[PDB]
Amino acid sequence: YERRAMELLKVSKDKRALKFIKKRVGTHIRAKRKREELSSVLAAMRKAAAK
Amino acid sequence: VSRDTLYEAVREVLHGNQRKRRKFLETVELQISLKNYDPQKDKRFSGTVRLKSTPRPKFSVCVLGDQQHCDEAKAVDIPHMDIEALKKLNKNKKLVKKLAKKYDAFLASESLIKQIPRILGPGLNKAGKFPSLLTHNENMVAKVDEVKSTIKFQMKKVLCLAVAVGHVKMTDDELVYNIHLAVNFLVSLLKKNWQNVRALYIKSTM
RNA sequence: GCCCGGAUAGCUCAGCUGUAGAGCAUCAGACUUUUAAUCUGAGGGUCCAGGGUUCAAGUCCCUGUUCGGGCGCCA
RNA sequence: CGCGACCUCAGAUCAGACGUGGCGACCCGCUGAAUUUAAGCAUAUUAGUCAGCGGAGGAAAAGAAACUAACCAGGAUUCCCUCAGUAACGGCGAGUGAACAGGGAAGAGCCCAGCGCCGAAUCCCCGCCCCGCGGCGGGGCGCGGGAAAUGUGGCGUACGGAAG
RNA sequence: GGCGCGCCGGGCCCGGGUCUUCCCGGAGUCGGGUUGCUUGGGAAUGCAGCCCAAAGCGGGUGGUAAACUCCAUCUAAGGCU
RNA sequence: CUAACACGUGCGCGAGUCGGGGGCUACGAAAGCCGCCGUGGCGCAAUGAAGGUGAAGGCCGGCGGCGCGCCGCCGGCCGAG
RNA sequence: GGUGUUGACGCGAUGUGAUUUCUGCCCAGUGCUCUGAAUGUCAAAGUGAAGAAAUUCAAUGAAGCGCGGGUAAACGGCGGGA
RNA sequence: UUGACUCUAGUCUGGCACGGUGAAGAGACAUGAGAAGUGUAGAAUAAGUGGGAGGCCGCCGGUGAAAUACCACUACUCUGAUCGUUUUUUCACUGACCCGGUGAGGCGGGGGGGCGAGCCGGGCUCUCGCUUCUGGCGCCAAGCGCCCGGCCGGCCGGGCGCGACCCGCUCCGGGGACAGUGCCAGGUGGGGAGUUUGACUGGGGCGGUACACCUGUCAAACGGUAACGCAGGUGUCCUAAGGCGA
Ligand SMILES: [Mg+2]
Ligand SMILES: [Mg+2]
Ligand SMILES: [Mg+2]
Ligand SMILES: [Mg+2]
Ligand SMILES: [Mg+2]
Ligand SMILES: [Mg+2]
Ligand SMILES: [Mg+2]
Ligand SMILES: [Mg+2]
Ligand SMILES: [Mg+2]
Ligand SMILES: [Mg+2]
Ligand SMILES: [Mg+2]
Ligand SMILES: [Mg+2]
Ligand SMILES: [Mg+2]
Ligand SMILES: [Mg+2]
Ligand SMILES: [Mg+2]
Ligand SMILES: [Mg+2]
Ligand SMILES: [Mg+2]
Ligand SMILES: [Mg+2]
Ligand SMILES: [Mg+2]
Ligand SMILES: [Mg+2]
Ligand SMILES: [Mg+2]
Ligand SMILES: [Mg+2]
Ligand SMILES: [Mg+2]
Ligand SMILES: [Mg+2]
Ligand SMILES: [Mg+2]
Ligand SMILES: [Mg+2]
Ligand SMILES: [Mg+2]
Ligand SMILES: [Mg+2]
Ligand SMILES: [Mg+2]
Ligand SMILES: [Mg+2]
Ligand SMILES: [Mg+2]
Repeated sequence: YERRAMELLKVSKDKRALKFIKKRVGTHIRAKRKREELSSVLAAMRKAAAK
Repeated sequence: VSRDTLYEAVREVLHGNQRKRRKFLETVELQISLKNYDPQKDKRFSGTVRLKSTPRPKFSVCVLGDQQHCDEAKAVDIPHMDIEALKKLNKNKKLVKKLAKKYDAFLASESLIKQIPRILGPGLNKAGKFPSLLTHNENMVAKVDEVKSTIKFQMKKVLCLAVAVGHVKMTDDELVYNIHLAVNFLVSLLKKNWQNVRALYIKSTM
């Protein structure tokens, strides 16, 4: 579910991404935290793929 | 945003002085891309950045002033253009737009923005060219320096922004402090916070 | 009510920065026995009202009526 | 092919131990109805009750906050008075129905795993000698056998803690 | 039998305050959805099955569901008395 | 017979009342005592769904205010149908 | 697990009751069965949008019902007035 | 008992999990690359924002325009193709899972041998591997080769390998990511359960409503007064058939 969420953040449909994590994890606070953590991981991957 | 990555970006531009060995006066800029902010919808943002380095420094000024400005503006070598000069400026809308092509930004006294909207308020608001007001502190000393580098984040219909901060010869922690203030002011100015951006790009001019 | 779709000359329809087009109609001229039909041409819109972006928009977006279409009510 | 380590897995009338079953007034876990009430009855009520089943002790269970509060804050559990037949549930009908706070009975706190650091510094079992032995323990001796690095013992546990 | 005294042997060679440097936590569990039972617990008090199934300035509670935001209070998913 | 309620009646105290739960000192598991054991129940205050609010007034003097003889407020007096 | 130490000349469920002579008509009703492709109807989950979220809204669309055949040794039924 | 009410084991169907491995087909995308960005004026095919004055040996000014011009890295849209993410359809694989057989007895490759085809003693492709006139018997090794042991070449007594080919990862087959189970959801469900099945009444039942109301009577000159007494009526209708005035 994390890989499909990272892929939705890669395509950047963030609202359906957030609804996906909150349906498959639970509380909306936890969903905001996991979306922000996956965006940080995906940003680290973008920096590593840059250089 | 992390700050050691901004340290990485500023080390790569100071040693990407290698990358060009630039041949003009040298400056850089930062660029902003944003995710799903629909430009034709509401909440359109246009805010000025209060910044404490003047990253332009070759900044082109002429002022529009009343008296008390004559001797001090000619002592500090700044064009004081009074109302009869403004009459000569107002008799043609062709040359007055080409001196704004010469001169980068303006600033005007307290009562002369009652005489600029005669016909020429709508005449030369056709550049995005606000003349900024002075005060009754009556000092353009350091106020020209702090009204320059009040940088306009503007929402127009293209979904990209590019703001000139950084010449590569200032000191590095103060320039990343400039980028710090600018980006958190933009994140505050937006409809929503730091999630609203795509990617911030601080690559050089050339 | 609600996304939804529309308003363009008397009547129907095309059309991202202007001579608003095509037809049906009305007006006048020629043929005619005569506008009965033919044919020639015109005139004829404050692009539904307003606001906004834009270099200006009838077109793009909001706001408000107005009507078209099923769901909501009811039995 | 054989020999040997380990890992899984058997077999023993092997050496030493242990559980079974009973009573069940009080206790703990699960299961668990219907007569009855609602003037009928189906939700509810009877009722987490009778029956059933498992398991203990001299008491059991509980228990040292992922608490109560919203105040000038209290401070494990259990039991009593009270909160109260109140807040609350209920064909909002019949009926059901807690808790906090206060006063009392009593009063007691602690320990691992992890984080670590100490030459596994730890434990079990056999043999011999001394002592005591109707709760098989203390001391020494063993080039005696095992367990344990897939982690024992010492310090250390949220009230912080360790080292210098 | 207990409270008392003495002797022999064994075990332990232990503490407190200040400063500095470090270190710190229990997962198919929490939580969410659904179903069933139960509770006074009412947009679900507790319990369980199935599915989804985490995080670490986190997580739970804060008696009306939900979002934003201050606070308050504890530290679950290990154990003894 | 136990519990609950209502009313009448006797008894003590009376805006208070009650120690029933706890404690201290043969019949006696009685009896007495506590009072900084009145925590608490009931009563002394009602009304509202709730936020909440929460049970006489007048006369005298000074300052139509005008087409608050009323008086807004201050000092005195009567003072509880 | 029975049928089953069985396999359609068997197992299982029905009606009628030897033989002889026959077994007429009706699928409209209620059943049962056969096919899934028109408008239909249709749950949970999954999908798309709006919204801060709870939530709301839309499309999708399983069986079964509808719709369309077959069947009376299936339950049953088989005229009236001049 | 059923066409009663409320449910129920069972059964049908869908979803989720167990639940994998490929390959094609249809796609949505992402990423990389490659070309398009002609209202009008302006030498101009200016899509857009921002930076910028000599890169290389066009420009900065000035011209028209709203908006400019080396450069760079951006952000938009569109068009053909490559790659990796997901959905879906079909065809396969075995490894979870299911079924059968047995005393789990020769499975799959490979080597060796013989019978048929044809090219010049040769190899490839394919097949085969020893039992069919008879109500017989069939095991517990013959033969071969190599070692070794006791006694005096002879005796007596052993062991090993071929005979009975070698190597391997499921015992063979048959299904297979569906059957099936676990949990939901909808259908069906007198097979089974629990319950109900008004009242009045010249007995109940069928009838009727005298069960809620209205007028005249009964009603005995206040009011009240009964029966399944009498004769009738109602579960509406009215934007005026309401309210004024003439
Ligand atoms: Mg033994
Ligand atoms: Mg026992
Ligand atoms: Mg009853
Ligand atoms: Mg009764
Ligand atoms: Mg009864
Ligand atoms: Mg109950
Ligand atoms: Mg109860
Ligand atoms: Mg019992
Ligand atoms: Mg005992
Ligand atoms: Mg205990
Ligand atoms: Mg604790
Ligand atoms: Mg307590
Ligand atoms: Mg009371
Ligand atoms: Mg009721
Ligand atoms: Mg308490
Ligand atoms: Mg005490
Ligand atoms: Mg340890
Ligand atoms: Mg139960
Ligand atoms: Mg209950
Ligand atoms: Mg809050
Ligand atoms: Mg613990
Ligand atoms: Mg605990
Ligand atoms: Mg009395
Ligand atoms: Mg028959
Ligand atoms: Mg039929
Ligand atoms: Mg029925
Ligand atoms: Mg049935
Ligand atoms: Mg029945
Ligand atoms: Mg009756
Ligand atoms: Mg009378
Ligand atoms: Mg009338």
